[PDB]
Amino acid sequence: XXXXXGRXXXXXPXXXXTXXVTXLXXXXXRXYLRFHXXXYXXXXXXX
Amino acid sequence: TRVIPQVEVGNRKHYLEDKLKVYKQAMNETSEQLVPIRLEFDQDRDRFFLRDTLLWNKND
Repeated sequence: XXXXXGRXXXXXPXXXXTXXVTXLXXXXXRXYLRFHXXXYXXXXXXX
Repeated sequence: TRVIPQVEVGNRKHYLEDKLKVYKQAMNETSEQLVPIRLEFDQDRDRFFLRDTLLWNKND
């Protein structure tokens, strides 16, 4: 019906500023250290 | 009467950090180089299986 010259345009529904736009194509119209290895009792203990 | 160092939350101890190192890193920072890290472990290999993805700052 609406198809024009081999083009299948059929599958279409047919029934501030106020600009006007064209329809169908819109455009303007833990762990804490332990004592060892912490450097005491490694220089100490006079007993 | 007792002296209790702390009460464990979720069966863990509280995390205590060094504030001087914190300020030293924070006051001399320039970039945030981020590394994508992927963890994948099967069972018919090392015994556990676990998969995860993560991002880690290398300048940390």
